Amino acid sequence: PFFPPLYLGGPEITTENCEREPIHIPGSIQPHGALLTADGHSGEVLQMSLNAATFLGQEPTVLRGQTLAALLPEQWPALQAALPPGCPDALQYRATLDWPAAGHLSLTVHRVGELLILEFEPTEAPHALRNAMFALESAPNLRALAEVATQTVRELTGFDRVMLYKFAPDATGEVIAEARREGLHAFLGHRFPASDIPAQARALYTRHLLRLTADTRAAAVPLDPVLNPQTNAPTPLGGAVLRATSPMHMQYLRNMGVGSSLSVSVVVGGQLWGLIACHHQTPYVLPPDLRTTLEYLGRLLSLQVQVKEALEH
Amino acid sequence: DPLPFFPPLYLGGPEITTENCEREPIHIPGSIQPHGALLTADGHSGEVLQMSLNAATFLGQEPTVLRGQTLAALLPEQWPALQAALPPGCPDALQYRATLDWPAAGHLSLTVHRVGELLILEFEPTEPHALRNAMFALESAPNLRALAEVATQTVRELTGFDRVMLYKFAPDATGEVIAEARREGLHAFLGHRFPASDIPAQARALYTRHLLRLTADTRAAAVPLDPVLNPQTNAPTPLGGAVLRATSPMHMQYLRNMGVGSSLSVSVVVGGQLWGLIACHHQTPYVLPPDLRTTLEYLGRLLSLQVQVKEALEH
Ligand SMILES: *C/C=C1/C(=C/c2[nH]c(/C=C3[NH+]=C(/C=C4\NC(=O)C(C=C)=C4C)C(C)=C\3CCC(=O)O)c(CCC(=O)O)c2C)NC(=O)[C@H]1C
Ligand SMILES: *C/C=C1/C(=C/c2[nH]c(/C=C3[NH+]=C(/C=C4\NC(=O)C(C=C)=C4C)C(C)=C\3CCC(=O)O)c(CCC(=O)O)c2C)NC(=O)[C@H]1C
Repeated sequence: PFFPPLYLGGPEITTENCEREPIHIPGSIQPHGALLTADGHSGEVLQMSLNAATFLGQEPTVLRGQTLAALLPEQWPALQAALPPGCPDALQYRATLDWPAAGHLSLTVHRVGELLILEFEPTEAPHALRNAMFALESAPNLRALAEVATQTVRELTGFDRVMLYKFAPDATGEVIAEARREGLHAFLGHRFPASDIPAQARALYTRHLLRLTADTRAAAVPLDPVLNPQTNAPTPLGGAVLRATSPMHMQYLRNMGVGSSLSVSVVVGGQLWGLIACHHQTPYVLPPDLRTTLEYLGRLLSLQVQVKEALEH
Repeated sequence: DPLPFFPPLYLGGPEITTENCEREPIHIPGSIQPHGALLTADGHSGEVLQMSLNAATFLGQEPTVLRGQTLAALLPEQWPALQAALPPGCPDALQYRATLDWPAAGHLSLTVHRVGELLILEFEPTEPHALRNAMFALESAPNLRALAEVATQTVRELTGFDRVMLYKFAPDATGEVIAEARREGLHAFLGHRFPASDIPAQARALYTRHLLRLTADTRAAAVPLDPVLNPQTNAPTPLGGAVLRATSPMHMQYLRNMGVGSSLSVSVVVGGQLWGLIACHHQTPYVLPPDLRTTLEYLGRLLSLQVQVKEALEH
């Protein structure tokens, strides 16, 4: 099972109880964006991130009463249709708001039971994706496919180090390709134990396919209230990209000298086959539209991995 | 009975009838559709060899000036990028795309691929979260039918086509419409089946390799390449990879009988075989710009993956 989270007086995590940390319910978010939760029917804002005032430019209490209908007039009917009751928590709807306080915000929404989870992040506003897609497809074998994928992602993102990390049958890991800035250690061909990505994280990653930590030294921002009013229980934030990262993981990134990190799932036959893995030596918020490109690439790689593995077997 | 290609018409090949269908050489028509222009160039020197007859009017230069310059001089910013992206020996399926600002012609989309020692250059005029939203909706579709319906409706919304269908292949190459989204007033084709000679065998071979093809005007006359044969080989120029390549006169007559002015389609390739087609009809001529066509290419790949996934959930 899982331990209770800290804020419900659960035990603090060690290297003895890795598999029992409730990574999906930390009740907080990374501070480069803002999150609201809201009732599926009324559009009533139930929780907000204590930083919401910044991004939204709204007097704190104003929000926690108001309705999405009021708050987002053009958007609220779209949400209603895009995310019908009973849909999966994996389904997401996005829009760009030209919002008074902040030039442009990206809005990402999904639904968990009766709750809508809304994420706001700064945003903005060519052929590299089309060119990459054809390059992946003409790679003659799995090895070359791995090389093209990591190089392509590095070129699109500027990440110092981009790896393709593959999963063995006992969840043991291997770096099979890597493109990196001059003057980093080379991790190509190294293997890592099966606890370095624990059992509960490998399930979330079969389902939600992108996650990132934009700054491995930044403090999480609590949800207020922390518990969902509807349930008097923790909000599942597993589908949220601004979800706060486990403190056990941020400690590991700093021991490596990493300031920013991102990864995309490669899912084949309903199982987690590998990850496109990205390091950055300093903090780095990749904007939503560039993340989308890596989400597409994740699907394309999932297709090509199967194609390529079939022409060996 | 499978039979090897006839020589094309311009090399004295016989004209094509319901009797000799499977033997037309569709990949070497020696002409293109008139809404874009095409050049061929030597893959090492960049010497310009062939051009479509309409090239002067897209590129704003006399044919003889064009032919007198290398791509290094014509495309100084793109020539080195081309050479890196399309190395000798690469497959004919690999494409490189760029946008050019051309003086006379506005923004042109440039699409390049390599066939042996020949570079093929296609030029066409070019012009929010709909794709991302569609990707997630496709993945959340509960079964094959719902996937097919979401896919057809999405493509129709993105493109404005009169009719968008998911065409599915049977083992005998007979086909069937398993879903469609159509303009009000059109007669449904949902659930109709059609014989195996409605897409002959040399065309199914080609659609496993090149994944998107189109006819913007089913009454427009093709534009010849000049000269018609590749001067490197004194042989036909393979335009299998070229989306601007002219369409077989056989197939353009069928569309006119159907009252279609414009057609487009994307392959769904599963396990190395042609699983089906995302097919779009329009009653009048209709050019879909290159960047919108890219969205359909991406959806073709997504749908190939999701079809595998939905079918595996089915035994
Ligand atoms: C006792 C618990 C420990 C633990 C927990 C933990 N780890 C993750 C996630 C990841 N761990 C990864 C491991 C590696 N990263 C690398 O760069 C390399 C090799 C060069 C390895 C072997 C990776 C890649 C992830 C993915 C996450 C990401 O994209 O940033 C979590 C999950 C956190 C979450 O927010 O869901 C947890 C709880 N890691 C340990 O090493 C032990 C001590
Ligand atoms: C003896 C020659 C014939 C012939 C030739 C032919 N057909 C194609 C390609 C296609 N034919 C299609 C047939 C259909 N169109 C529809 O709308 C429906 C049903 C709703 C069917 C069954 C289709 C879909 C294609 C693919 C391309 C497209 O969608 O437009 C070719 C290939 C052309 C080329 O690659 O240049 C050829 C030569 N078809 C016949 O029926 C006989 C008379």
